[PDB]
Amino acid sequence: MREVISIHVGQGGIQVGNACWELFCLEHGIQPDGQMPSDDAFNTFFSETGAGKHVPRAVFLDLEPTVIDEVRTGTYRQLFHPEQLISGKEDAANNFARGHYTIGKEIVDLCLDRIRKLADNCTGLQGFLVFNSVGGGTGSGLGSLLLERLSVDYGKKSKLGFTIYPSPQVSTAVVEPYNSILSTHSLLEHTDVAVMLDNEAIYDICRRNLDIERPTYTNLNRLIAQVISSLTASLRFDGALNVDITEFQTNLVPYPRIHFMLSSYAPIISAEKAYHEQLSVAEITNSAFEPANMMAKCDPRHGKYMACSMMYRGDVVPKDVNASIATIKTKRTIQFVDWCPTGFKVGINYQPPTVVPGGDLAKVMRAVCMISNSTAIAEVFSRLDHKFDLMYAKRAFVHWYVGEGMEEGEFSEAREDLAALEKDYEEVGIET
Amino acid sequence: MREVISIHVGQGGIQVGNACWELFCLEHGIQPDGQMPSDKTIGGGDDAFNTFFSETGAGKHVPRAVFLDLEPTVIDEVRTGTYRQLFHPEQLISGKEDAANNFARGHYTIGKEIVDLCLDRIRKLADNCTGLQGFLVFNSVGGGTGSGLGSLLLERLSVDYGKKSKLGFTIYPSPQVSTAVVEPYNSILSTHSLLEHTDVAVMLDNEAIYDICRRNLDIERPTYTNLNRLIAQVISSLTASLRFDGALNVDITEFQTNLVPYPRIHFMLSSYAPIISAEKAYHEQLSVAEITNSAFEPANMMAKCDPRHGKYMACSMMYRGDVVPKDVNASIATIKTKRTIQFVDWCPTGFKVGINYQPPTVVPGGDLAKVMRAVCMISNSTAIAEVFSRLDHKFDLMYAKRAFVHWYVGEGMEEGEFSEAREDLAALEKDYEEVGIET
Amino acid sequence: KNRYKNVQTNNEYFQPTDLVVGKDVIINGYSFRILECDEYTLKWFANNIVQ
Amino acid sequence: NTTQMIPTYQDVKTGTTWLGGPTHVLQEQHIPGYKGHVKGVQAESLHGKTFARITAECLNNRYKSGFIVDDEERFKTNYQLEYIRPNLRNNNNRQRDDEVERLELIKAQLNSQPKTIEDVPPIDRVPVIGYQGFRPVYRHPLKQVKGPTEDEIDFQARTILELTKGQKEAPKEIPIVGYTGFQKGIKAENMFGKTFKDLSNASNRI
Amino acid sequence: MREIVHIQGGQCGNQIGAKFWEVISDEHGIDPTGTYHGDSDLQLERINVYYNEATGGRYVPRAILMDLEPGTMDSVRAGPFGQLFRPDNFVFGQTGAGNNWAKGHYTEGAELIDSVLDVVRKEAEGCDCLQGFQITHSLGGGTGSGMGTLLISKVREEYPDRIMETFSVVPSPKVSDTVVEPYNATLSVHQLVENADECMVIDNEALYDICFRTLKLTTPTYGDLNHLVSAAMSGVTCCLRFPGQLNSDLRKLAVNLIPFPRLHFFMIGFAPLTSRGSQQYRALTVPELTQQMFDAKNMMCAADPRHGRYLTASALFRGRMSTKEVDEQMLNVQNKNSSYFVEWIPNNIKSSICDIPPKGLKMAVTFVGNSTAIQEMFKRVAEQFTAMFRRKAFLHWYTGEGMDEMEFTEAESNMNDLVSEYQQYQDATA
Amino acid sequence: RKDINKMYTQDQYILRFEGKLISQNKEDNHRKFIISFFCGDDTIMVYETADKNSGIWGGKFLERMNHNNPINNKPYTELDFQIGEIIQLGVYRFQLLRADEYTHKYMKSKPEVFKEADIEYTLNHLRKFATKYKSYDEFMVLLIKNIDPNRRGVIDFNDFVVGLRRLGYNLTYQEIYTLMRYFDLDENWKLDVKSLFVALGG
Ligand SMILES: Nc1nc2c(ncn2[C@@H]2O[C@H](COP(=O)(O)OP(=O)(O)OP(=O)(O)O)[C@@H](O)[C@H]2O)c(=O)[nH]1
Ligand SMILES: Nc1nc2c(ncn2[C@@H]2O[C@H](COP(=O)(O)OP(=O)(O)OP(=O)(O)O)[C@@H](O)[C@H]2O)c(=O)[nH]1
Ligand SMILES: Nc1nc2c(ncn2[C@@H]2O[C@H](COP(=O)(O)OP(=O)(O)O)[C@@H](O)[C@H]2O)c(=O)[nH]1
Ligand SMILES: [Mg+2]
Ligand SMILES: [Mg+2]
Repeated sequence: MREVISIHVGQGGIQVGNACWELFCLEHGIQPDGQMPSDDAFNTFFSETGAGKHVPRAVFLDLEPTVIDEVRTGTYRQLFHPEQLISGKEDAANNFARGHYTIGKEIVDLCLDRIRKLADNCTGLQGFLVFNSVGGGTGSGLGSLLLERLSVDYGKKSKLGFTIYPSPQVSTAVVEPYNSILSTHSLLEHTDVAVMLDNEAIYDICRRNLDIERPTYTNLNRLIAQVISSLTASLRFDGALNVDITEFQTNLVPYPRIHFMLSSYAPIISAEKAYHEQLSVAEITNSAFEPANMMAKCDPRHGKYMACSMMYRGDVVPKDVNASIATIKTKRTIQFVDWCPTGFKVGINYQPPTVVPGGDLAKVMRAVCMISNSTAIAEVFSRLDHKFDLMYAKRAFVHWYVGEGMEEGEFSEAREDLAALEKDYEEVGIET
Repeated sequence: MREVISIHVGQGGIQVGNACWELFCLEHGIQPDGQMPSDKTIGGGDDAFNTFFSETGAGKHVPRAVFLDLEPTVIDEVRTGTYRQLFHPEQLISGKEDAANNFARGHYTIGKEIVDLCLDRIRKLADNCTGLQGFLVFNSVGGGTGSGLGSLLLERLSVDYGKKSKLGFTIYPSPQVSTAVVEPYNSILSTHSLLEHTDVAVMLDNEAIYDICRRNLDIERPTYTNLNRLIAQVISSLTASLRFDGALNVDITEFQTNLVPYPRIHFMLSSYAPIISAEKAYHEQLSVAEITNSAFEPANMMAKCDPRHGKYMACSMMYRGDVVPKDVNASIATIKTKRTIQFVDWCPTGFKVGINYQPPTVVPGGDLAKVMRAVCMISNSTAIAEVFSRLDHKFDLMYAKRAFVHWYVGEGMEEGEFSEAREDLAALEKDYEEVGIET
Repeated sequence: KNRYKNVQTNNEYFQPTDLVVGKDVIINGYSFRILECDEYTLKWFANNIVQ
Repeated sequence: NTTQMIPTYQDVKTGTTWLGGPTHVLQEQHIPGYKGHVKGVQAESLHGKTFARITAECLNNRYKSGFIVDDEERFKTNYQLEYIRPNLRNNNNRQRDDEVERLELIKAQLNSQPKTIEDVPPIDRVPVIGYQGFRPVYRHPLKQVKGPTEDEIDFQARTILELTKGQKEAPKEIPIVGYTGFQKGIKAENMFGKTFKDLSNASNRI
Repeated sequence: MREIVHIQGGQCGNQIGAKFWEVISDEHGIDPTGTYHGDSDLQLERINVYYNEATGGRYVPRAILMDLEPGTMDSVRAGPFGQLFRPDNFVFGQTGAGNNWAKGHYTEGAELIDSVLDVVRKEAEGCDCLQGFQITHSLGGGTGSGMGTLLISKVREEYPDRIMETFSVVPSPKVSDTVVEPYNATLSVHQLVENADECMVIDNEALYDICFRTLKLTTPTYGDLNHLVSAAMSGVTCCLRFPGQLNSDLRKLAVNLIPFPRLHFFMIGFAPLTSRGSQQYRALTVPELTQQMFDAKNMMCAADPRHGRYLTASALFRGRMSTKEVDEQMLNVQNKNSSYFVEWIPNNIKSSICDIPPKGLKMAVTFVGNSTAIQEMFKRVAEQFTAMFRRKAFLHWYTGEGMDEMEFTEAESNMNDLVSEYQQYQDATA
Repeated sequence: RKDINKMYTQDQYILRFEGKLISQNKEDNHRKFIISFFCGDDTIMVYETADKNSGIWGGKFLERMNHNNPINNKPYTELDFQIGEIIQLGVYRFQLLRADEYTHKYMKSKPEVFKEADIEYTLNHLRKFATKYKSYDEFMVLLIKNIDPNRRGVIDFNDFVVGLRRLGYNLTYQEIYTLMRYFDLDENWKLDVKSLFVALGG
């Protein structure tokens, strides 16, 4: 009787939500039509129709019809509810003002209506997950507006945002710094937990570990899906040390302002060489803390650690976990902040990770995912602040936002908020 | 629960390590793909392969060695060969540009971008071991990339791990036979680098083993791989005490406690016996006394040095087979009685003796035969200064007119780097002559 | 302009009789099909090939 | 050649000679030191393969001669010539076949469920209720399915059972990871996202 | 990996490449249609060194054919294996230089070189990690001797760390088929010594004499000479394409074969060479190969190497051999002829082994020897150049396009100083 | 004197068996043991494996050493090492439960010393037993009715051996294993009495 509801806004959000949804259905044994192959646990993510098919607890929002059309013409035509796939007509065209004040204001109504219908059915609602690429106008604007509306409606209900920030130097658009800063300002005082999932780091991981030299978006979305499964496994499977989603905001955020943290996963390996080694829990947890394996392009060696919450799934043993944590604390290249004597939260789950046939991953009996909050994440804020400043000095591209209802001084207050956030980071980073 | 980590650098190092690892797999019964056979399905006993290998949980075993090179030919070649499935794929670290016999290129230009990955793999292999005994390093000293990478890796390891023992099996160029023309330079610089950084350094001169193959194995037309097989057998004899039962066990930690009187004096040379082919091996007794006499015979010395030109400092000698302490001591008594070999006055005793029950194993297609008795000796002595003196003369002849120096100057090294190495080698020769004098 | 071997006949040199309009020919790994030939060639056939 | 041919299995098992062996009864040698022409030493310049085996090779006439060589024995490398398995005492992997079998069975189970000939449920005749798109009016509304024909379903079937202990070989052989050679056309046709393991198979298969 | 491109200019370079790539295609089993037809896996293992890939599975040259007169390339395109070359890689002028170094180096070459530099820049960017550049040209022709050297200078200006090797066919005084050979040969070598990392010199009289005395053919042809040169210069780089006991790339040869930066002109040779009627009474052995190799006559330059002392030497044995006989024989020949080796460089020999011999052969040797005997070629070319220049004859032609006699004066000073400093090490004693 | 030719000729032949230990204490009746026989000089080694999460400090139990059977006062040979036999080393008695498939291949590939593993010998044994009964056909029908009381067509090893002992004639467990393994079509130790019947006669 415990449920979580998923919001999927923006093109990247939709095509990664597809990715996570094949994984969940395959892991619960759900056929693509949603009917059972004649075989409670799935209750977290699905809701019964009375006899037979199941409805996923997801809603997809977009203004550009092509991706929703692709989903509704794909193999999962009859899985999702046909009027929870909300599609608009005119794309925001990477314009944050368009997606925040002009068009999405008339679509958030039905988004909240569908949330109302999906939530009143639920009984022990745990919280909401939200997926949105930041480098997209409609994604950022709709995500911001939905977060503000859900804060004033729901309030204390937990919301977790998996944002994919643009890479420090590799970018697809040219005006993504503006909407990135605006969206960060918007969600800073509205979301509870925000995960860093930039693309350059996952690209490097795919190149190095899986031995893929020309990967595409599908593989990235698959790995993000595996991370989601790792996070939510304890919610629907028995384990020695299970945690709820609600056991995060009391463990990984020191202060209400600091709630942006970065993830990592292990092991990631190909079918060539998964079976040539033990996959020992000690070495996988060392690979987890290996700096180059971070899911975000940030260097942990340049900053202190506040907190680390780590999930293991498989046949791990508490003796082994304790012994590895002891070695980690012994190691000198990793240092924690002074006012945090112990910073480890651990969760254990019995069910092994599931492997997708025809995919890249091999089947391994042990896996671990870390969610870490550390001082080093200030560097992305600094670099995007420089990027925004270089633009806003000469007022480039400003008209494309001014003409659609944006006030001129709106950028200045977001800049001030980012500077205040950085100064808070500096203040908390010093020892007493 | 006792392990040792092997490192090979240079194509000579790769070719010798391949010969070592074929013999180790044959010794422990490892068929090339990794399983024991597929035809035996109990096993689960007498874990000794843990000395060199590591269990994957179900099936094959992984070698505890790392390969380093900058020219990819040998790495691709071995990755294509018969042991393709054995080695873990990212253990054979290969660069793009070779150092081209330049120590400067491999020590200051292109080795720094590969040393990070090398140390990463070293850590990833060290963490699994719990009672790891020490490190072995193999390198041809007459080559630029091998010398530079070996030197800088020794530099990093001596501070990363500190007190842990490291043994270097360097292949010094022959006194008069050479393959390249600029080997004196990088040999001197590598020697200077390793002098204060290796615990034990064993000489592996090629001309001596060429003569051995010509005389004993009756091979008039040998190759490098025969020498590699001989060196591999020597390695197996050295390491067998740590993975096979014996009446008197010796560890690698029992060498820097018995073999080197002074920290500066850590270069020694070895010999092995018997060396004979089955086509004439089984005609003779192969007694322990006679094999030990052959071992101390100067023409059988595995490095091109004359032991009759200098005093002896220490001798660590080891038997494998069915030897007995009576015959051991009876042979040692004859050795000490015989006049032509003289010890230094401050060492009335200088012999360390090791015993192992496992007889040597014979490789298919090899030259050596199977014998129930074998002896391998490692001696540190003052006669080794001759090669250093002649190499110094060669280097002085080269440096008198500043020839080839611009190649090292333009790769980022300071000009006077040769001077400090020359002073170090002169000081080493002075130290050797001072130790060799009587009280 | 140089003498070329013929794969079609025991790796021998080309001969004027080998050049046959209507039938394919191989010239140094190249496949040609002769469509029409000059009436001078017609004459030289009619006066020489007839045996 | 003598090294891998002689001490045969019959001779080593319940026989006079063991692995190394005084293999002199089996065939003739020249008992080291000997002054004379052995018909093959100064011409072919044999390597390693001690003098007994040198003389044995010449005497038993396995041999090779001439200034011309043709292709196959021309192109061998010393590494494989010397380190050629263990061979002769007691008589590699079965793999590549199990995963290729996994491959055809996946495609088999895929194309075995396209719901041929109006076997789909009453729903999905028409697209989803909210579809946008075009929906042309002068067209047959219900979708028509051709589907695979029973013969191609069987096409996969005898093959996948024949790969189970059948005549067709496990195809090709490949290197593992770091092989830097051409590997036959990964660049000409992109094959961008195809799992370098499977890239090797596909590119060598063509 | 560590691949290299081919740049050829001038008629001589074009016809060298025309036979060299036929040799390479035969060695790697490539048909004239670009489709692989080999027998072993190694024929594709280092195929990326000289070949790129195209759609349809075919192979394509990484060679640029570039010239100021298009007749030569129009003739070579029709040749066997000539359809491999990219039509785009061909670049040509429409005027011609008339064997004028000045015209080929200042007026037409300067304006033409933009496109060829662009395409070479494209090819260099295309390869994963470049090894260097090889050039083949003759110093007796004005367009080659000037424009190729200007291209070399520009290439060195952009890629200072890459290795440069050039095959210079200098005009010998005996076959002088043009009278302006001294001027353009000197103007070419002046620029060549300053920027070229390394050079091999080749002599037509040397090829003629070798063919007549060793191979004993009635009517030698430029095809046979090109085949000799192609085999000889493919031998040095074969060990880069095939495994061996001791791999030795061009960078290693450069490091181990020049004591000083300015002394990078070598004399080369190939073994074995035997006539058709005499090819069967010998058996190839290491002593036979080395004794035929170190003969003065077998060298591909008319310079007599026994008139001076070898500064250093390098030998690449190719074929299935092992090291004892090779190095013992090399030590033996070094000890036997100690008078012909300068003493302060003991063990002045490099030896390397490649495992794959030439097609149709068991053993082969590629030799590169840096000796002071090459000075006499510079002596004769300088005396001929001063005989030309003292009367200022044939000089108005050069001076009519912007350059003057100061360039000639500085060039002659440079080569005389080079000769003096090169012979200085001949008499040096330790 | 030491037999050197024996060392050289049969060094590689190593026999691996699995067994269970019959001896004094009740506590140690459960753990498993692996016996190794080196025929170079007829030497025996015993190893004790420790399954995970047991608490037994498993290790090397008896070393490579050579000793003889007490009653016959003769050293053990490869003939004595048959599966299902009881061998006493010193004071410790072992029952040979299982052998390696390599060991079975060696057994079957070397006849005229290992007669009990030879299938035609075992079948001839069982058939020449039938001289006691009056007629061959009634002997066979009594045989089938006694091994299969309910006529199922497939049985277990215990049922087969108890039926044969009910018959009373003496086959050792080695011949029983030989027949039982040979007549298992899908390698799960289920006898095909129909194949046994047709093999005997039809
Ligand atoms: N990691 C990841 N990033 C994506 C993916 N798809 C899009 N992005 C990022 O999203 C940015 C642009 O936003 P999109 O998601 O493509 O489109 P949008 O969010 O709907 O915004 P609009 O383009 O205005 O409709 C690009 O710069 C990409 O970096 C994806 O599948 N994975
Ligand atoms: N005994 C023996 N010596 C070898 C072997 N390979 C190389 N050497 C020695 O190594 C010296 C040259 O160095 P190499 O090992 O070939 O190459 P390197 O050490 O990696 O350095 P680079 O040449 O720059 O690549 C030669 O003089 C040989 O004496 C070998 O297989 N056996
Ligand atoms: N190796 C070789 N050299 C040639 C050939 N033809 C001409 N040469 C040499 O090239 C020189 C003349 O070069 P030239 O035609 O002026 O070159 P260009 O100025 O680039 O057209 C002569 O000295 C010849 O020795 C040939 O077929 N092979
Ligand atoms: Mg979009
Ligand atoms: Mg090398």
